[PDB]
Amino acid sequence: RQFGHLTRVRHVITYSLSPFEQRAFPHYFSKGIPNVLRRTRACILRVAPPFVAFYLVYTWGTQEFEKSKRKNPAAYENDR
Amino acid sequence: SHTDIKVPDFSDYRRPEVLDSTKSSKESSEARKGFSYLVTATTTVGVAYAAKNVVSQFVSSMSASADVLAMSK
Amino acid sequence: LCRESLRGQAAGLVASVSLNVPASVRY
Amino acid sequence: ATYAQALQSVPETQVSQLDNGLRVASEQSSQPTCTVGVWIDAGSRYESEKNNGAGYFVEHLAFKGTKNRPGNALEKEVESMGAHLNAYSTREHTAYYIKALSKDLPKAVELLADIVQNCSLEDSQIEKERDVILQELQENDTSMRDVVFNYLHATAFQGTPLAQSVEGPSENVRKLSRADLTEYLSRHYKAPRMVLAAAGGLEHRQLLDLAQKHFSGLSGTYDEDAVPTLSPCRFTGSQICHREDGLPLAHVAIAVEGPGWAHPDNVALQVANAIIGHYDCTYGGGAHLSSPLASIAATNKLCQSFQTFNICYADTGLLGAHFVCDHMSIDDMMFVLQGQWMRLCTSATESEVLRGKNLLRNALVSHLDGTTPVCEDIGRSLLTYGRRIPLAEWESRIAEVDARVVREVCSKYFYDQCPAVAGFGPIEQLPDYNRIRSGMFWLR
Amino acid sequence: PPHPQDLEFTRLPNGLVIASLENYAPASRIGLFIKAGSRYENSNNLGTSHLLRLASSLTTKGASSFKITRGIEAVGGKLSVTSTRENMAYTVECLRDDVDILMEFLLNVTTAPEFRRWEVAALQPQLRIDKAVALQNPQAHVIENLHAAAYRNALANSLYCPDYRIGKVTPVELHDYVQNHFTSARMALIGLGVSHPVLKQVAEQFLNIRGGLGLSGAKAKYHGGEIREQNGDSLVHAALVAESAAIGSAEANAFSVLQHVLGAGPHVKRGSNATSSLYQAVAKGVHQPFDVSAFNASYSDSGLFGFYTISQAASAGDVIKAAYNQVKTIAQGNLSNPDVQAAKNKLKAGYLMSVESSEGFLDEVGSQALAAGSYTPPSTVLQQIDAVADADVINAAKKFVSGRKSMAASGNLGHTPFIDEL
Amino acid sequence: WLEGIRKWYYNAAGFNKLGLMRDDTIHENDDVKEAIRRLPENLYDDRVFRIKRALDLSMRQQILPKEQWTKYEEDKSYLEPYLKEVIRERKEREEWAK
Amino acid sequence: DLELHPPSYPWSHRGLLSSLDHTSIRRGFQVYKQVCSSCHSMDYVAYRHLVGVCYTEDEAKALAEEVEVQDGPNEDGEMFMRPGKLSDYFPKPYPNPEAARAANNGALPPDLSYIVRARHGGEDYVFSLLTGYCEPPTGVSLREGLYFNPYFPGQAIGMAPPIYNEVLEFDDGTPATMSQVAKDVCTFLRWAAEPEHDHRKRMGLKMLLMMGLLLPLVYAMKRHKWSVLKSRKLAYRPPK
Amino acid sequence: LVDPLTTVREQCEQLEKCVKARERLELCDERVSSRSQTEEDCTEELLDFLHARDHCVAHKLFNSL
Amino acid sequence: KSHPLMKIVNNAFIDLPAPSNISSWWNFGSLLGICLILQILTGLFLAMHYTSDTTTAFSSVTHICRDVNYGWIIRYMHANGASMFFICLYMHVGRGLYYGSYTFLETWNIGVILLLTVMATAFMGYVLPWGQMSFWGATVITNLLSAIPYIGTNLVEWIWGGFSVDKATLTRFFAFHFILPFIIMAIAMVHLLFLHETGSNNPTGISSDVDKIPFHPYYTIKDILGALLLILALMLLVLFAPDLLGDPDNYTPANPLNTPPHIKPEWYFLFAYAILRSIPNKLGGVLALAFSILILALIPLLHTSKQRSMMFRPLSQCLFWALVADLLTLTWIGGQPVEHPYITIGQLASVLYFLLILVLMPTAGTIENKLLKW
Amino acid sequence: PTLTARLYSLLFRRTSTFALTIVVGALFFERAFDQGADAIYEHINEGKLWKHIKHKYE
Ligand code: HEM
Ligand code: HEM
Ligand SMILES: Cc1nc(CO)c(-c2ccc(Oc3cccc(OC(F)(F)F)c3)cc2)c(O)c1Cl
Repeated sequence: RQFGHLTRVRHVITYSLSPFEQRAFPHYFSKGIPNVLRRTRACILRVAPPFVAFYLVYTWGTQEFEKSKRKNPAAYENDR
Repeated sequence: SHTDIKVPDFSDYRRPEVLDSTKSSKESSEARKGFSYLVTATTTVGVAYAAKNVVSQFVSSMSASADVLAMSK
Repeated sequence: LCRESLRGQAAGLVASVSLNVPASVRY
Repeated sequence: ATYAQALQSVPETQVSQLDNGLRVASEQSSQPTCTVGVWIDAGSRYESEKNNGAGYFVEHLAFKGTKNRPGNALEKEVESMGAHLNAYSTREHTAYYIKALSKDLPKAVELLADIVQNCSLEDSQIEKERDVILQELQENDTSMRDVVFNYLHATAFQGTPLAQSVEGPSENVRKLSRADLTEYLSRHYKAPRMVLAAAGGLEHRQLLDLAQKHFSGLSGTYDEDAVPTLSPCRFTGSQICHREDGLPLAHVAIAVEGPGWAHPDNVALQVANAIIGHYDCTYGGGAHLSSPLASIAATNKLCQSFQTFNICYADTGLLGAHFVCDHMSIDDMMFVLQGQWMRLCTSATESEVLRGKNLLRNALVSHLDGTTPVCEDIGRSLLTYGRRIPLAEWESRIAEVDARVVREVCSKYFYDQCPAVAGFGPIEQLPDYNRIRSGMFWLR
Repeated sequence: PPHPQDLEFTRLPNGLVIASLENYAPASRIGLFIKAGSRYENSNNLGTSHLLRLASSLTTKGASSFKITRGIEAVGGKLSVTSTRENMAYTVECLRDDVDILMEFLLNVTTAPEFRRWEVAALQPQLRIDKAVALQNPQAHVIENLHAAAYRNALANSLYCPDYRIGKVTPVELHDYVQNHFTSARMALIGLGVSHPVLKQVAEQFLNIRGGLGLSGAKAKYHGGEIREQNGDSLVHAALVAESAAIGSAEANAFSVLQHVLGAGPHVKRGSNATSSLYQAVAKGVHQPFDVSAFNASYSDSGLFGFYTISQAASAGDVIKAAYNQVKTIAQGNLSNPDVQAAKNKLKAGYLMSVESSEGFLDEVGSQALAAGSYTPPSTVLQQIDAVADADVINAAKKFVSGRKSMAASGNLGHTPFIDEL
Repeated sequence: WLEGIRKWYYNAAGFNKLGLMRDDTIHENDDVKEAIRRLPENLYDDRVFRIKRALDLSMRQQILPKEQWTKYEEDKSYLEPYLKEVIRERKEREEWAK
Repeated sequence: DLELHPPSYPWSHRGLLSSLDHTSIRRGFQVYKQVCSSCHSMDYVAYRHLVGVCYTEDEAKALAEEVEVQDGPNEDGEMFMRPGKLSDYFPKPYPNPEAARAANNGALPPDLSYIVRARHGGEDYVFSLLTGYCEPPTGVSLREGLYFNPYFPGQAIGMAPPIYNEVLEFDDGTPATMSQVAKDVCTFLRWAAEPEHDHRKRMGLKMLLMMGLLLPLVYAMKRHKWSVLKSRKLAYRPPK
Repeated sequence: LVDPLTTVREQCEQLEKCVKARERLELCDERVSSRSQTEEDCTEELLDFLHARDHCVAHKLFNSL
Repeated sequence: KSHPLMKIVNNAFIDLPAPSNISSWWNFGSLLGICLILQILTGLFLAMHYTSDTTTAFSSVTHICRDVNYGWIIRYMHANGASMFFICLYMHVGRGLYYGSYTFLETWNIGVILLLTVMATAFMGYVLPWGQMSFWGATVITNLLSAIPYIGTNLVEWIWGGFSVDKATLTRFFAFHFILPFIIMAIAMVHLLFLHETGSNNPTGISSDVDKIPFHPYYTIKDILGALLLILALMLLVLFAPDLLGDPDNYTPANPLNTPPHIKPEWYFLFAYAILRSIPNKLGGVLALAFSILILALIPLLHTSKQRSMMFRPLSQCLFWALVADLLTLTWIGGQPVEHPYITIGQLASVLYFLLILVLMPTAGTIENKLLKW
Repeated sequence: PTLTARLYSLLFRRTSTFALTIVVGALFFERAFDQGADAIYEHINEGKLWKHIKHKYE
């Protein structure tokens, strides 16, 4: 399957411009950073919870592993 | 009609030097091309340096080690 | 092919094939 | 009696001028019939966004009777005297011409003056031609060559006047009122910006006195800052791809920035264009054809037709080629074509240049056969070159063009240049612009 | 201006005409006109002309198919083949310094074609192309039909090969056709921008092929009748004619004037054909886009005259009748002297113009050199146009309205009349 | 109510931001391919362009202005009536071969 | 089953571009040769390896000829001792793990070639062990031959505290303190474990500057190419 | 001759957490050392100290060298 | 003549119609390649100096690092390259799972295969230097087969070629480790062959035949840039943090008499080690560890959403990242000793893993359709 | 013309010259970069290297 045999497309016009006739990095930060921030905005509620969740359980489980390796309770305990 | 079809405005993305729709492009093209072909040329120089360096290393891998040379004396 | 401009329009037939000039149905 | 000498016996076209500006131009032969017309620097490059499609509208109305001959008198008077009357508009030029019998010359010259000067522009007629042109634009819409060419103009000259079609946006045609047309006419049909050309059986000075008779009465000078100036039009490397699969064949036009009516290269460029040539499926040549592209195209059926072109304008042009082909041959046609451009650029063989030279030599001479040709030459020659040019001069210019020159000249305009590409139809195969652009330099 | 030259003339021992205008152009145009059109195709070797037309530049005796194609293009010449229903016209172009090579190449193609089976067989499917390329014009069909409806034997033949014959044409049939029809008694050599001596010298030496007509044409037995191809185009094309008079008779002239009285064609661009009688008579009662004009065919053997209608879907019935009534009321004699005197001007100019450019001129010189014996300078023809009385016109119109009828129609023919409904 | 949740989720899926209708995103499969073939010139050629523009958007990583977004209320189910048939025919064709 | 992790002592070679201190390597070597060459093998180092790091060829060879190494077999098929040469790998303290154990309290002193990389924390560890020796706190007694070091895992090391103040004296005559020794022998052991350290980090920088140069250049070409696509406009034009 | 370390240690085990840990080294020390047959040790608290100390120690010991 | 005809086999490299909108997540296959070729090239140059004999196996590696000209670079580039490959692999698999690409069943399954082979190779590769972790890694890992009933116990000894992981093993492990990369490279071509039957998926999950662009020059330059970054990423590790992803125990020569304190396989395996350690039963652990990788084969049968890609699938979208986070969790848990609370978090993570893929994610997809009136 | 424009028509126009340029430029580059970054490293690590403490033992 290649150009000519892909599919049937009707009544569409594509305008484009030579790479030498146009700017390589148009409105880079101008239009970029906002689009980036909207993009981050969009997905973050879907992405982050699982990882925050990991962050809680990690540190919890580690500090917790550290408690259990420390000394037991000490007001006269190995005797009395 | 097919003549209602007017090309959209690319002055948003254009290169400064070709913004004036009453000024001939033929000047700037000289610089415009050169500029972009430069990026390529440099990239190629850096790449060449890079390659040169890891090739010869991998090659040197195969000449006698300081181990073999120790006895060479 | 498009249609409209017909005002005493059809030619009055000569067939003409050639080497160079594209084949013409004069008249 | 050689071809070298044959150029000598050519009547040197005679050219006079009026105090009111109008240039008078004529070529005399013993021809019993003759052609005489008015040529004018007006059209869709001089037009602007709001008034686009008016030159066309005027060209339409011009033959629907004048003030001195109302209704269809202007028509009848020319119809009944045997002679023929025609006109055309382009992006840079406007022409109104009459083929007549020699004896009719004085009667002819008069009518033209009437058509140009005392045009009616009937308010009921405008609404009649409006309906015409609106349907005239539907015709073009199914004439793929025209569509692809207009596209090529659009995307090659995008954002300028040249990008404008001669027919104009269907909107304008339906909203142009007399006011616009009359203003256009009065502002553009100026006597210094016009030429009266004639060729055949007539003696120069006969025309001149008729121009003094009927054209002295035309607007003979101009006001200060109203008769406008022409802005150079920026050529933009770009692509316009009307993908319509329902259409049987793909049309594609590709071109780099030409030099303009001005430039001396336009000889070597024509000689070059002649080397790559032109072809369509009814040619007898087939495989044995001299143009590698033609012979390849023919043997392999790459296309059903292709032609190279050098469209010329004031300070710019379109230099390239057009082909019509099957929805699976586009890439190949393109590749062979660009291949030829590059091969020319880098290594044009000596004899194959001499082949072009002669082809062009033939082209111009067998082009200037009749009166209708020569009058049209003389009419435009003055509007562009500022003079008419001798075939013996064109010959000198051609005889200097050799391999080195062809190479330098093609390499000048092709080698590593961003081209303008218009594609209409089942063009899914038409190469990507990044790729096509790579077809303009060294080799893969 | 330069000083006009005598169009020279010779008629060699074996009836072969030679003509030459030495007009000192840089351009040299040489034609060899041969009586080998469709009319000389028999009921069997149909299409052989049409193929023979495409067949120029196939390997000849002295020059290979390559040599021919590359050789001409090496100097930028041109080899054209121009077929009438009656006359084939092998016409070459080039710069006046290459004349002998274009001459040479021409004589090989005409006198020494080999027609090799493998070339001839590989050219065949061109017929398919060149045909369908020409049958783009809905006219071609109507006109091809018209002749086959009108005549029977000779001129009934189509200029393009019939379908069933495409591929079936044998290399022997070309040998035969050429040998039989490319003969001294059927050939005229016309030269423009070349001196007479060399055109003689060449024709004496290299064209002197056995000059006895190998076949002769028929006498075009006129039949008359109608062919109707229902094919559902947006428009309807329909031509209606009758038995006219042959070329060379002052009675042809009458039809030539009668034509320009009824309809010539566009004279003024975008015009409403104000002076055109037919167009104006059908520019009434029918509120439509439509077209009509006067068709006038004239051969040495016979001739056709009538009108061609490009009407609407349902307007056909109206246009073809209304155009007819208009001719009828000319046969009845409603024709003022101004109408004859305009038409005489249209024809008088129209003629002079058609020989303006070297391309037509040569075709007319050849045309006369074959159809008649000699060249007849414009003045005599212009005079003959004036010699035509106002009687002969109305008598031609009478000969039409009375004469036997031929009709050829294609399009959607639901509202199109037949000869008996007319 | 459910019709609130559906309305939320429609906007959450957010193909609308790309000017797509639901039946534009349907997983290509024999039934779907068939349905699509059955579509009329317009309904097809539209789908063509909606997807063609949506992909281009996705390539630039941008979306449409809030105004041109596909609206829940106005979201045509253009491919549904065709497909249901294609299915039912196949179910019938199985039922028969049973 | 409780463990004390080492602190982050800041070494002259700590940072990403920071190289080893060859002086401190030079000193550190002497610390090995004097203090530990008698229990700790460093099987993967040879005198030549020192040449151009912290010693000259002559110094190194002189450091070789100082020691008797075995060779043979000779004509009579008998092994015989000879002075060391550049190509000799550092002399071993024992013939085998068993002799090593039996000559200590059943504890085998591990090979020091890769010790810095063989232990978590590295020099920061080794330093902390070497210097961190202290007293067993109320509750902890030990076996004889076991010493208490809080940094060792299990806190019972078999190693006799190996450095104290002025355990040797340095060629350059630097203050032969304890902590000044540990530092130097660690800076040496680091080199021993990773002779490439200096060069590696030099390459690192070149790679950094290079990626720094290229990675924009290329991205730029990518965008130069993709421009044609990123800029484009589509137009739906169906008729009726 | 005296060791840069053996100073910076004294100087370090001044800081509040060092004395605070060392304190509970004795506080846990009573716990263990006062009772009869118990099997506890103050290792943990010794290390608690030593860490807090050596963090400091390391922060500056190396300036002497 | 020219060798002209099968260069026109690069219709599936040059004029290959690619989707216009594939994000950087499609950049990964290229990189997996780069990893395979890099690995092979370096590996060859290591095999130039390495020796598979227990007595010299350690000693060789060291000679490579210390005395072989630039050996260390090659050795580390190989060792971190190994990791890069695995990152690239997990990214690459993730991609498929998120964009539904697993509908390309063959390509997908061939992938599932590839993964297992690479795992297999990389496992053997790690034994070759004959360090503490190299040995005990093999002893611990291999031994698991002797959980398979009846035959496993023999099977293991047939693998080992003896009664313990020994010189007998180490030599064959090198032989296989040398060969497998190639089998992987062959499989790779099949993997590709089956993909370009269909061409690539795209983020939207909507057939891109309406809008294709030639792989060159667009996706070439993209992939060069993509490679450049993997190169940076590798070279950072190699030149700054050469031991970052490495275990120190393996810098002490193997000793069958003394087991290291905290035996763990190298990082990219950890998540499955955790899942194995979740289950109390020997065989249960083994089969769980199997399913843990083999379920990739089940994935395509578990798709239920009428939309192909998760792009327009909110619920799924979360559950996925939940899966990633759970894999991260299990990866951390697998690194820790089996003590509280790690064993419980291990449990819950392990059960969560299979609950997500088998129960939840398919339901999410169903509900998602209910919500879109499907 | 500007530096880009002249650079184009002088060095980047003919693919022969373009490559030669890359060659020459790579040759000149390499030494410059090597020598530079080397000196930068050698400064960054001043006094610590055998080349800095060499002179002392000869
Ligand atoms: C297929 C992808 C490859 C992977 C994932 C891989 C993985 C590994 C790993 C993890 C190691 C241990 C590295 C270390 O800790 O030092 C290793 C070592 C080795 N590999 Fe590979 N390898 C691959 C390909 C190859 C190939 C093709 C060869 C030979 C042609 C090869 C030969 C070796 C050798 C000789 C060693 C031992 C040297 C050493 O200890 O570093 N490898 N491999
Ligand atoms: C040797 C390891 C691998 C190599 C070299 C490899 C190579 C490739 C390449 C080059 C592509 C095309 C580029 C791309 O779309 O990313 C691809 C696509 C794909 N691979 Fe892999 N692959 C590997 C492992 C895997 C694995 C483990 C899986 C799944 C288990 C897999 C499943 C896929 C799928 C589904 C696609 C197509 C998806 C799409 O086009 O978006 N591959 N592979
Ligand atoms: C969609 C898509 N498709 C393909 C191939 O169909 C590729 C792609 C591009 C280039 C490729 O070139 C290579 C280079 C080395 C090894 C390789 O593999 C292997 F191992 F040889 F099979 C492929 C291989 C695959 C790609 O990068 C993308 Cl983004």
